[PDB]
Amino acid sequence: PFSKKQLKVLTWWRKASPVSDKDGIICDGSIRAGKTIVMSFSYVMWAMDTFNEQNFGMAGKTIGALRRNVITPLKRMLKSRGYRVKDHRADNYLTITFKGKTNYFYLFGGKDESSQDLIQGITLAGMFFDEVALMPESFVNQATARCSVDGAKLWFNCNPAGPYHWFKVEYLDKLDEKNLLHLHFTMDDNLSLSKQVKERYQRMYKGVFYQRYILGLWVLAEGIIYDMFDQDEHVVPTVPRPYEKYYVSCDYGTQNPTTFGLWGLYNGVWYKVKEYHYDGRKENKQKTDQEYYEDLMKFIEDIEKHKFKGVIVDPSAASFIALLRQKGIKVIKAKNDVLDGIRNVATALNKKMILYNDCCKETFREYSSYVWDEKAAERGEDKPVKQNDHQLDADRYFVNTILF
Ligand code: NA
Repeated sequence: PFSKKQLKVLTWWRKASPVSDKDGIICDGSIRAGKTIVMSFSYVMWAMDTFNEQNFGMAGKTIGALRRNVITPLKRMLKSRGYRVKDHRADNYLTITFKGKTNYFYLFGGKDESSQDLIQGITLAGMFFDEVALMPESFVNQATARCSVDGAKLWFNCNPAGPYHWFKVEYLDKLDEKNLLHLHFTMDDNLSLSKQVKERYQRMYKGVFYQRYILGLWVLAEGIIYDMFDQDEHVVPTVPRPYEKYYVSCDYGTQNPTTFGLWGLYNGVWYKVKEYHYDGRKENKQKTDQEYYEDLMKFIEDIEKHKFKGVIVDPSAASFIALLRQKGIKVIKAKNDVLDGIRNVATALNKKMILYNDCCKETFREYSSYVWDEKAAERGEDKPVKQNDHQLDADRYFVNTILF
């Protein structure tokens, strides 16, 4: 059963609704509020019921994201209601058909050259944006220009970012200038949800990420990024444990410091067993790929190599990655998303999926100083100051690639 606010998303556009004159809808707020899937479900229903033989856009951060977030559950949900769907996977569009009417649903990604090629010359009767805060503004300005058909409606879905983000400033602060409907979603508005489940999700977030992703507020990112890092909780003695599995995580720099960190699984908790930290500036000598490889072997001398599951490493360290693969070391290219990895590291800290041996001294010094970019947040870009973040980037590469 859908909530009252979920049903307002499904029914705002119908003739009987008192808000059907609006040029579109903005649904934002918390995670797991049942807004994305029903918003997309309503979008298609609206488009099938209102036009015939027209084009409709649906957009995500990338197309793969858009498919796993939106299209996959949207398809099964459409099929069970009697909508016949033909997913044209390679061409990235769909045809949907219902009561004799047929429309075409093109899939886009904000950061894709295929998408930015097709968005130049297409005529649309509506546009849908999932994760709209994560997309580039220029793409969204250009996408809305392609909605020239008579009676086109723009639909926007996202999670909160900062107060100076272009979507807050240009769209949410100018609702009635653009004749847009706005509905805000907390976890109260998803009925398939016990408090036990809701209060479990409350425990996962603290600070800015709690205020954004649980409360649904557009709060500014300021000061200490991991302000939930407690040494009462996350630090442990440096003693041996019978670990069942291992990884090494790597932040690479000849210019800057290089860092290895050894991770070990024990009772469903990952432990940063030890750290390596070489800085060429302060040591007054720089290391080659070969020398770091030699250190990496010394660094993993003692662990049983059937338990060692490989090395995680930055995408921009390919001469190191090439060398390691000639030595037959399994290398995982790190996922590399900065804001999503910072979120997951913080969640792994809150949940205590990770702990740290008290020998990880450089990592703790970096926790105390890693801060948000004050000047960038006031433009609307949430990002760290990239200074003393080498152990913390390696740790992020680990948590985001293996845990999440
Ligand atoms: Na670094």
